[PDB]
Amino acid sequence: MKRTYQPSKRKRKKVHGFRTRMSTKNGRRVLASRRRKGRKVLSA
Amino acid sequence: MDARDIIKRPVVTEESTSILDDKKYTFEVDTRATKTQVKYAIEEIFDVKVAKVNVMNYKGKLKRMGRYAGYTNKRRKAIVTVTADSKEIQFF
Amino acid sequence: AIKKYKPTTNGRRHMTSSDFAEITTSTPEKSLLRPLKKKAGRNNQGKLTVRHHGGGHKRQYRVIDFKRNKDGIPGRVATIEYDPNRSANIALINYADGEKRYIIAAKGLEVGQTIYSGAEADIKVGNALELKDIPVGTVIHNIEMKPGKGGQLVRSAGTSAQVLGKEGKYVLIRLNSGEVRMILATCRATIGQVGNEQHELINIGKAGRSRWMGKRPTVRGSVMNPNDHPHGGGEGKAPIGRKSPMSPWGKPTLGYKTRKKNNNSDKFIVRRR
RNA sequence: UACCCAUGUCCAGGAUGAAGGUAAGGUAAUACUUACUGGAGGUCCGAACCCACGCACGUUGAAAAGUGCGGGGAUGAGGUGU
RNA sequence: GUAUGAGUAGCGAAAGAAGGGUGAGAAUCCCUUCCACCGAAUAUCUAAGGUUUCCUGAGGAAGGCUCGUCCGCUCAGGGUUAGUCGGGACCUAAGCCGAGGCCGAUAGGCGUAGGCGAUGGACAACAGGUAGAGAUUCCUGUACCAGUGCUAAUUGUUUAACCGAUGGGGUGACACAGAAGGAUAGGGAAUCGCACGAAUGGAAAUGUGCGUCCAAGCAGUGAGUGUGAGAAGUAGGCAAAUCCGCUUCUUGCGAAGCAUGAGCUGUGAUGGGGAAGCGGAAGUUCCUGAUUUCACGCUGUCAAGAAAAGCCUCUAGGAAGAGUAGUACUGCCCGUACCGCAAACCGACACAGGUAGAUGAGGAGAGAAUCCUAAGGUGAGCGAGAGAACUCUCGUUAAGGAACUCGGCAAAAUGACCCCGUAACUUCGGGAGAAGGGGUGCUCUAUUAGGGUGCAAGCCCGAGAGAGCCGCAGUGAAUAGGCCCAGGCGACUGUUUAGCAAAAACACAGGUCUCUGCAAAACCGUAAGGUGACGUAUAGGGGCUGACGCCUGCCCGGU
Ligand SMILES: [Mg+2]
Ligand SMILES: [Mg+2]
Ligand SMILES: [Mg+2]
Ligand SMILES: [Mg+2]
Ligand SMILES: [Mg+2]
Ligand SMILES: [Mg+2]
Ligand SMILES: [Mg+2]
Ligand SMILES: [Mg+2]
Ligand SMILES: [Mg+2]
Ligand SMILES: [Mg+2]
Ligand SMILES: [Mg+2]
Ligand SMILES: [Mg+2]
Ligand SMILES: [Mg+2]
Ligand SMILES: [Mg+2]
Ligand SMILES: [Mg+2]
Ligand SMILES: [Mg+2]
Ligand SMILES: [Mg+2]
Ligand SMILES: [Mg+2]
Ligand SMILES: [Mg+2]
Ligand SMILES: [Mg+2]
Ligand SMILES: [Mg+2]
Ligand SMILES: [Mg+2]
Ligand SMILES: [Mg+2]
Ligand SMILES: [Mg+2]
Ligand SMILES: [Mg+2]
Ligand SMILES: [Mg+2]
Ligand SMILES: [Mg+2]
Ligand SMILES: [Mg+2]
Ligand SMILES: [Mg+2]
Ligand SMILES: [Mg+2]
Ligand SMILES: [Mg+2]
Ligand SMILES: [Mg+2]
Ligand SMILES: [Mg+2]
Ligand SMILES: [Mg+2]
Ligand SMILES: [Mg+2]
Ligand SMILES: [Mg+2]
Ligand SMILES: [Mg+2]
Ligand SMILES: [Mg+2]
Ligand SMILES: [Mg+2]
Ligand SMILES: [Mg+2]
Ligand SMILES: [Mg+2]
Ligand SMILES: [Mg+2]
Ligand SMILES: [Mg+2]
Ligand SMILES: [Mg+2]
Ligand SMILES: [Mg+2]
Ligand SMILES: [Mg+2]
Ligand SMILES: [Mg+2]
Ligand SMILES: [Mg+2]
Ligand SMILES: [Mg+2]
Ligand SMILES: [Mg+2]
Ligand SMILES: [Mg+2]
Ligand SMILES: [Mg+2]
Ligand SMILES: [Mg+2]
Ligand SMILES: [Mg+2]
Ligand SMILES: [Mg+2]
Ligand SMILES: [Mg+2]
Ligand SMILES: [Mg+2]
Ligand SMILES: [Mg+2]
Ligand SMILES: [Mg+2]
Ligand SMILES: [Mg+2]
Ligand SMILES: [Mg+2]
Ligand SMILES: [Mg+2]
Ligand SMILES: [Mg+2]
Ligand SMILES: [Mg+2]
Ligand SMILES: [Mg+2]
Repeated sequence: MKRTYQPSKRKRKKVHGFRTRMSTKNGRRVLASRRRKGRKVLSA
Repeated sequence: MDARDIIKRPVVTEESTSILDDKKYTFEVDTRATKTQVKYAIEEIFDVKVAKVNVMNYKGKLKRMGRYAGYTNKRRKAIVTVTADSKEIQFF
Repeated sequence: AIKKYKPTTNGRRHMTSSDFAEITTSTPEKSLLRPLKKKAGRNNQGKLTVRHHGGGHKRQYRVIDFKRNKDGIPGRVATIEYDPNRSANIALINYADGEKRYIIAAKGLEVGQTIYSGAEADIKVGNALELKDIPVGTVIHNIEMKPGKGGQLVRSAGTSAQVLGKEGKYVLIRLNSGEVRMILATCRATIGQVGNEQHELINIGKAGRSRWMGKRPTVRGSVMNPNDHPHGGGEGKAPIGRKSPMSPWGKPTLGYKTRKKNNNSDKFIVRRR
């Protein structure tokens, strides 16, 4: 039938975007730990 | 920017040169230049009278050269048409 | 009266409804309307705190005058019309100033009457006075508890109270539930009974007519699981295998009194219901 | 996916004929009877749409739940987009 | 890393054939003819999503379930043009953030002013052309919206032209169902124009084929739909108001006047498009007719059907400049390529699955059903040849007709329109399409009896009867209820274990018990803050029973 992933440009940025991570204390911890690994892309 | 900073270089192709006789000139402009700045930049450099400007944005093409993937520069292309009672620009 | 439907369909077999013979107009006053949005029993935090709510016809709020502060200015009953937000009907009043306000329609109120409020008002159905100057034995409604707040105690359709006596600073009132209560003598009240007394006799008749009013289905606790309700579990049908029937949160539900035992307002209640 | 909120949108055709109204009759006046009108309903038959009752086949599948022939609802406690 | 199974299973719904061409090499690439498939789609647009997959020139290592000279693959160059389209510089809903502020071991939670936020509101452009790739964007023609400067006249200067709110008021502004109309799109016949005029018995005309037009804007008109007029006075609209609201008098009515209003006519048109043989003739009359528009307009019902901006108006205020006409100039940012029921989106795949919306023709037909076709699009990325067992999907069967089997499971049978006729029981509505029967084709009466349309010409709709004619068979194909008797359960419509159980289970309208006097009880949270409820005992929460009919007995020692 229909599958679990239904793409949407707006829905992706509003949940996983950079400004969403920067608005919470625990979202800034995700960016801090992703910078520690030196990951190419932070957030979505 | 300056007049020489807004405008970078002309575009010389089959489509670009097929409209030179129509008094339409194709340029590559700065990515952050508005349609009005391009109008006054042309009149400062070539001293022609400008009638219209049409702009469009181009993305970068994904290119490969062996195990390496990247993109070319994104472009901003402007087409300038001049009034009939004005001089011409010699791409030559 | 009460309209009755022929048994044309199984869902129309037992329905009864009002005929709205007392409703004068079908358009509300545009300047006294406010939007309402359904909460569906959802909390400040988006949680479902009250069950069996949500999903009916959409409505709009009518600004209704409960304080009735406009003293000395006559007001004519212009229309009697329908309010979806309450059981009783409402009436539009054109005051002599040119300004319009909504009140609850009392029993025996019809278009063309004149309604007063204040100390000099007469004891007629629809007028509003302070309790200090209303004769003993009259039937009133829209009683308020704090002076200047607005009508609060008797407000449903067909309900009414009665004045029993005076105790100086206070006035005895027998509320609609049969409770005798002391009310401050400076508070206000409106004369008469609320006028839609046929509202009790409506037979809904359909499962889906309850859904138009915003009432989602209710599930008995005996057909749940042991982790859902104290009554859940058991092979086959099971009785209430406990000392007393209990609410979904513990706290026995049959006969158990839940009024606070050290409540301040307990000295103003002469006798309980 | 479950429930809810705000704002949009979809449901080919056909059938039946509730309340009410009008005319003739009928009465002291009403009940009531007959014709025409009217267009109600979690009404009926049935496509799109939603669903999943039977069987067969697939079962290192076309498919980590499907297809084929029949089947239920189809103006509502309806389906569906953002 | 490499074997065995093994050159074995598979190669993913479907109709292809031949003749030319290219090439080292052709079932598979290109062209031509014939044939076949879809056609309320397998056709045309357009959102989301994907990001160059679009075009041209080269290429055949790998990918393509075979082949390849080919490709959505590789390489190199190109391609997306907006004052008017969609979004921002305009507005707000749900929701989110939130100066001060209220709570809280920290972290933080909540929340006022204020602000973001479309899936909605407001808002000025149409018709053609474009042979590699863009078109309300480029070009041609004709427009509109806002603003600016300049020329010529007009007017006014503080008893003050004119402007006018970030404030008041009106509008914007709204549900569902039903019916009857006006118009138009679409469709169909004659007329007219052009071409042919014929292969095999016949036809030079009651012959055949194709076509039988056109915007926005501007001027006029217009089916209709709403439709009380004037005067006087102001306890109200945070101040004021000549505006709104309220009161009182004169005057009354399918008659006008005011708002809207689909459409029609002239101009736009000395323009554009147009079948044939590069130029281009003709464009009339009638019938039918919407699921589109007038228009939530009218009627009815109860479950009682967003906000703000915008527009108009009123003053508060600002005021020496202001309108008018003509001309010329000015108008920003983002998207625009291509696929888009699909080989380019979500499913690991070039995957028999899923994917919102607008249009969606003809014959027969009530119909978007069914069969065959139009415009348009396709022949499905392995083949040919033999016609064994066995498996799957179909078609017929002599005599019998459930004897099969756990069980008539599966299959077979009924099926459309018109007429006759129809039981027990009943909550009087039903049961009921009960059951059971009869008639359907073609020709002549006959451009019917009669209707719709029109001034007439004419054009559509078509029941009864008679006479006949032909088959085994006349809704001659596809599509279209099998029925009856009796009992258990559940009153009914509805819901349920995505992926083993659709039910006698849940729900339901109704009944009863019990709590709750409002800072209500109950519930979430440490609290603040909330739902309950912008409600008030005819209201709200909890337990049990489950339409309707007749009823619901005894025990208070134990808990
Ligand atoms: Mg979310
Ligand atoms: Mg990421
Ligand atoms: Mg652009
Ligand atoms: Mg409840
Ligand atoms: Mg229940
Ligand atoms: Mg259970
Ligand atoms: Mg327990
Ligand atoms: Mg138990
Ligand atoms: Mg048991
Ligand atoms: Mg409880
Ligand atoms: Mg209904
Ligand atoms: Mg139904
Ligand atoms: Mg769907
Ligand atoms: Mg289900
Ligand atoms: Mg079906
Ligand atoms: Mg099926
Ligand atoms: Mg059925
Ligand atoms: Mg073997
Ligand atoms: Mg073998
Ligand atoms: Mg294949
Ligand atoms: Mg996109
Ligand atoms: Mg290509
Ligand atoms: Mg290959
Ligand atoms: Mg070669
Ligand atoms: Mg090639
Ligand atoms: Mg390529
Ligand atoms: Mg233009
Ligand atoms: Mg816009
Ligand atoms: Mg703060
Ligand atoms: Mg907050
Ligand atoms: Mg706000
Ligand atoms: Mg915004
Ligand atoms: Mg929008
Ligand atoms: Mg516009
Ligand atoms: Mg194209
Ligand atoms: Mg409104
Ligand atoms: Mg026509
Ligand atoms: Mg005033
Ligand atoms: Mg015109
Ligand atoms: Mg209405
Ligand atoms: Mg395009
Ligand atoms: Mg393939
Ligand atoms: Mg596919
Ligand atoms: Mg449609
Ligand atoms: Mg058709
Ligand atoms: Mg037809
Ligand atoms: Mg149709
Ligand atoms: Mg066919
Ligand atoms: Mg046989
Ligand atoms: Mg036989
Ligand atoms: Mg038998
Ligand atoms: Mg046997
Ligand atoms: Mg047997
Ligand atoms: Mg069977
Ligand atoms: Mg029967
Ligand atoms: Mg015979
Ligand atoms: Mg049942
Ligand atoms: Mg299951
Ligand atoms: Mg099942
Ligand atoms: Mg509290
Ligand atoms: Mg509250
Ligand atoms: Mg039970
Ligand atoms: Mg008992
Ligand atoms: Mg005891
Ligand atoms: Mg005792």
